[PDB]
Amino acid sequence: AVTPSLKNFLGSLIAGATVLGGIALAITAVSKFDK
Amino acid sequence: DALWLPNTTRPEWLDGSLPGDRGFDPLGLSKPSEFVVIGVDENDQNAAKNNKGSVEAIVQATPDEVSSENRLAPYSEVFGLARFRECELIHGRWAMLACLGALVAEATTGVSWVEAGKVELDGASYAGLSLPFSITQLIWIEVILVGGAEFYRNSETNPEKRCYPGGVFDPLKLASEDEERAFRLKTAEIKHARLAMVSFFGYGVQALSTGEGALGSLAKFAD
Amino acid sequence: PGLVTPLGTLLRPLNSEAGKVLPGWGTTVLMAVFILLFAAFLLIILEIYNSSLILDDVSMSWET
Amino acid sequence: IEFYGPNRAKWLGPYSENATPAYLTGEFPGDYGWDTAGLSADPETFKRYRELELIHARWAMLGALGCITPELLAKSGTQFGEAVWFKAGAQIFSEGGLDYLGNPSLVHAQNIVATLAVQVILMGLVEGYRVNGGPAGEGLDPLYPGESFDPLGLADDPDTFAELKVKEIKNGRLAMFSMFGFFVQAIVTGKGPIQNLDDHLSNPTVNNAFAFATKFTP
Amino acid sequence: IEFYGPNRAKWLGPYSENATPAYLTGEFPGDYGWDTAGLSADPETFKRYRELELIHARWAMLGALGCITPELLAKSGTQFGEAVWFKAGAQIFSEGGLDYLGNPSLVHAQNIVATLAVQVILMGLVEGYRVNGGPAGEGLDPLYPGESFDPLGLADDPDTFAELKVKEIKNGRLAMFSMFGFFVQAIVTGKGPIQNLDDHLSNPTVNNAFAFATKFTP
Ligand code: CHL
Ligand code: CHL
Ligand code: CHL
Ligand code: CHL
Ligand code: CLA
Ligand code: CLA
Ligand code: CLA
Ligand SMILES: CC1=C[C@H](O)CC(C)(C)[C@H]1/C=C/C(C)=C/C=C/C(C)=C/C=C/C=C(C)/C=C/C=C(C)/C=C/C1=C(C)C[C@H](O)CC1(C)C
Ligand SMILES: CC1=C[C@H](O)CC(C)(C)[C@H]1/C=C/C(C)=C/C=C/C(C)=C/C=C/C=C(C)/C=C/C=C(C)/C=C/C1=C(C)C[C@H](O)CC1(C)C
Repeated sequence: AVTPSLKNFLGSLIAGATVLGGIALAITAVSKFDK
Repeated sequence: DALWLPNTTRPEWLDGSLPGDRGFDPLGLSKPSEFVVIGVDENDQNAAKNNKGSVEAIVQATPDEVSSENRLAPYSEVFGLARFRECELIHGRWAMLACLGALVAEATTGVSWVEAGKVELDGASYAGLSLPFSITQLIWIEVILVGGAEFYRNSETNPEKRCYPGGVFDPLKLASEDEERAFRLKTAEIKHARLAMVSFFGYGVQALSTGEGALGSLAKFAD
Repeated sequence: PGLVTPLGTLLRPLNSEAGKVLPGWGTTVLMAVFILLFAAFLLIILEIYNSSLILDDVSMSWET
Repeated sequence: IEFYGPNRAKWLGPYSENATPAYLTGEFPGDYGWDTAGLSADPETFKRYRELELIHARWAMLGALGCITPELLAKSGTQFGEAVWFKAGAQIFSEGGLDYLGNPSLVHAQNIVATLAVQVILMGLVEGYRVNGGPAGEGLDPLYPGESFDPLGLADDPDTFAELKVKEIKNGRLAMFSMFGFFVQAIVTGKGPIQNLDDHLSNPTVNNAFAFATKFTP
Repeated sequence: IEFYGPNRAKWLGPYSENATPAYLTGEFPGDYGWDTAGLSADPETFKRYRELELIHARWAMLGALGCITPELLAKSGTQFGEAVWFKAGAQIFSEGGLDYLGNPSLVHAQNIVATLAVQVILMGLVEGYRVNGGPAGEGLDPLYPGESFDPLGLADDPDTFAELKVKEIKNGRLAMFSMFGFFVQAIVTGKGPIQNLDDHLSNPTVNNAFAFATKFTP
């Protein structure tokens, strides 16, 4: 019983996790590169 | 020989001297790990330049599981075998009594352990014999008697005898003065306790799954 | 050498554990998991209350 | 009648198949020397093919018996809804999910992608354990572990152990042959195999296999 | 080097059976060790498998991007008539031939068998060049030539060039996996892939893949 509001909602909880993961990977890609 | 993981990496602080010892720590909650002690900061605001805590100051306070006399927190630490054995044994004995009592009450009366309170606050019918009490007096008598029992069981200072007391009163038949016989009886009791705790957890999950009786669930199961 | 009460004898092991704190990380990552779940919970109830997230059993009609 | 040494019984018979593929003379169960392609001249590759044949046999026994059993139960004394191993997949989308054992009081499972995700996680963990051991005993044999996997201890005598090896791989080759039979008749008859057995018992000679021979006509 | 050597990132992580098959221990990019079948026990055969895999990867990149492109162009700013790679083949037979970009101001070739003949001639010449080594660079390596047909030539620093080797192989395996996905979707749904992505975004929990799971039944 998923409405279209919840349908387009859960992609945002996906997308914010992808943004924070991109932040963390941008940290790891240059931080442990330099050190 | 008969571990939960049969011939794998054993935990260091589990050997087999305890009866139900099968080398079971993925979490390591019984670890002998120390505790880094940080002193108090300079909380004297009479003078200038107060400071903060002290990093790697003390020798980190080698943890001990010796039972003290203080009625509030006797063992002085929680993470240890000298508390966890007693907690497992007491939870297992209450779970054995409760799991037997729910089945016997459902078999005799026909009312679940869930719905027993709704049929026993209006009438105190132990198998339909109409006891004279009421709920307030039941709570008073229950609290004062079980409280006296618990304040008398905490008074024992032997860390062995806080779960394995022995003597004359509780071992009525003296069948635990032997070495290997009592070891076999303890390692049987702990397995029956581990079964009963998991099955009362199953009773709770069946109660969460829209009502049960441990045979009312079977009446649902009937086909 | 202060003042002694029976409550002063009772409550002392509660005021005994001064500084026994863990080295390493401890339960920090699990704490972070609970914090993220709590933030998602607040986001859920906020969008329900704003009705940017329409559900089935939620009426929002000022009527029940 | 010994299945080992130089005197193993060939698949042919008294024709001992002169000029054998010479890279196997006994020493392993199931050896008949039937290597016509000869894909395993290298012994490491040959060991890998032993591993792969063993794992496929031990899957194929369960894949056989799970496809036999519920049709027998539904014909004998129960009802399962869609008791045929074709429509066992489509049982989920039918009414309200898959009711196991034909009972609408037990499992009653939906959310097929969640079931698949649970299956992926569980099978990945048990295969990652299966390859290099870890728990469940030290990783000791990629072929025949049997430390806790033989909890009755039938690996005591090595001669009887080799006998059980030979019985194991004979029965495994039979199961792997039978499952390919199921997969071919799955396309051919579109029916249950016990129904096919009853149809053969009805018509042993006039509807046996060649009635279903004019299907794939372009 | 973390990417390849004694401590390469093996293909199953902690459960990656950390004692490789001894016929390969690093020495080449893209090496994890996933030859469980053992089909490359001989080093010359293993060299042939690299020779085949790198060429399939380098065709798989262009085969991926050529199918990603035209529906994105049709969404953004163009139209092609039939902008879908399914019916792109019949566009020469459509009305008067095919129009690249949908533009009859450029090539617009007809006589599909003559275009096939030109394709056969030019591909035979360039594949013979790739095999032996001829003009526009003499053959020195069948896989990593590196000569004046590199207008930038990033093979100067050996460590960064090995990193580029690893990146090329990883993108190649990903392109192969993607094109296998395109082929299986071409079998199943009969729809454009970006259309399939939009349909899954429209219906995630019902039109995922198991809606198209009752098709190949008897
Ligand atoms: C005495 C003579 C003797 C003969 C003739 C055979 C025969 C055979 N044995 Mg052997 N055996 C014999 C002795 C013994 N065998 C065995 C135990 C075994 C085992 C365990 C196995 C064999 C196998 C084999 C086969 C090896 C090659 C093969 O796989 O062919 C297979 C290919 C064919 C038979 C050709 C197919 C002919 C078929 C009629 C075609 C159908 C026509 C279609 C209509 C065409 C389709 C049309 C389409 C295009 C539309 C071969 C058929 C192997 C086997 O059976 O694999 C299948 C095998 O695993 N034998 C024992 C006991 C130890 C024997 C003792 O006497
Ligand atoms: C792994 C074994 C397995 C096999 C062989 C099948 C195959 C089947 N499923 Mg099934 N499933 C399997 C497991 C699972 N399925 C499902 C979920 C479903 C659903 C919802 C449905 C099916 C249906 C079907 C049928 C489709 C007919 C067909 O596509 O013809 C192709 C197959 C054949 C012609 C013969 C089969 C063997 C043949 C040699 C091909 C197999 C190739 C490879 C061995 C498979 C590749 C291995 C993988 C791991 C890479 C057929 C019985 C449909 C159905 O019910 O139809 C009535 C259907 O609706 N399945 C799940 C949960 C996600 C599974 C979990 O393991
Ligand atoms: C953490 C544990 C871990 C697990 C479980 C896996 C899992 C896997 N990795 Mg992997 N990896 C893991 C760690 C790591 N990997 C990698 C990097 C890689 C790479 C580069 C590759 C893998 C590959 C693989 C696969 C190797 C085995 C195989 O071929 O599948 C065989 C088993 C199956 C295919 C079973 C799948 C079940 C499926 C649900 C069946 C579908 C059911 C159908 C309904 C039935 C069919 C019906 C019929 C009709 C068709 C496997 C899926 C390989 C791969 O991706 O191949 C595809 C690969 O190339 N991994 C890294 C980085 C160093 C890891 C570090 O932690
Ligand atoms: C080599 C790559 C190649 C592939 C994969 C295709 C495939 C296709 N062409 Mg095509 N063509 C290809 C090259 C060429 N075509 C044409 C000329 C045409 C015409 C005129 C038409 C097609 C059409 C088609 C479609 C036929 C549907 C079908 O048969 O389903 C089977 C295929 C699948 C289900 C997917 C693939 C499954 C499998 C992985 C096949 C792969 C086979 C091998 C692994 C790869 C080949 C190896 C080579 C080196 C021998 C399909 C999209 C028709 C069309 O567009 O209809 C709408 C059509 O009218 N082609 C020319 C010029 C002569 C080509 C030269 O490069
Ligand atoms: C640090 C940067 C940052 C922050 C704080 C925000 C914050 C916000 N943005 Mg925003 N944004 C950012 C960067 C950021 N943005 C960037 C870089 C872009 C360009 C792509 C955008 C483009 C953008 C648009 C286009 C919109 C927003 C909007 C919003 C608002 C609502 C978002 C929402 O509901 O999601 C809620 C998200 C969460 C609660 C986070 C999910 C956390 C849960 C618990 C999951 C846990 C993590 C998950 C597992 C992933 C981890 C990966 C794992 C593998 C480890 C919010 C104020 C909206 C707006 O302006 O409102 C009008 C909107 O429409 N953003
Ligand atoms: C009848 C087929 C058969 C036979 C003869 C064998 C034989 C053998 N297996 Mg084996 N195996 C089989 C099927 C079989 N297996 C299947 C189907 C699986 C997958 C589950 C395995 C998985 C397996 C492993 C993982 C291991 C073996 C091992 C062994 C060897 C020693 C153990 C032994 O004596 O088993 C004798 C077996 C039998 C006599 C078969 C008895 C069949 C009973 C009577 C039927 C009961 C089935 C039951 C109804 C199923 C439902 C119950 C379920 C719901 C719980 C020997 C080669 C071990 C080994 O080689 O290491 C040393 C080992 O580690 N096998
Ligand atoms: C064009 C196909 C092709 C070929 C020839 C190779 C060749 C090779 N790969 Mg490779 N690989 C491929 C595609 C291919 N790869 C794809 C698509 C992936 C991503 C999943 C990988 C991922 C991969 C890893 C992670 C590793 C290799 C490795 C190797 C090398 C040793 C293994 C071997 O003997 O393979 C010989 C190859 C063949 C005999 C080709 C068989 C083609 C079959 C018939 C295809 C159909 C079966 C298939 C399994 C069906 C299911 C498809 C499904 C998995 C999507 C060898 C050079 C190892 C290495 O060191 O890298 C250099 C290694 O660790 N591969
Ligand atoms: C030796 C030799 C020699 C020469 O020289 C060469 C050559 C010829 C190459 C060779 C041969 C080979 C062979 C014979 C092979 C075969 C194979 C097979 C058949 C397999 C199967 C195999 C098979 C198998 C695994 C099977 C499996 C099964 C399964 C999964 C199943 C599943 C299921 C079940 C449970 C039930 C449910 O309800 C459903 C289903 C889902 C259905
Ligand atoms: C390694 C190993 C190891 C172990 O031991 C064993 C085993 C497992 C067996 C193995 C594995 C293997 C595998 C997996 C393989 C796979 C492969 C693939 C998938 C490929 C693809 C592959 C793929 C590919 C090439 C593709 C390509 C493509 C192309 C060209 C395309 C083209 C096109 C285009 C542009 C578009 C247009 O309009 C048309 C066309 C014409 C259509």
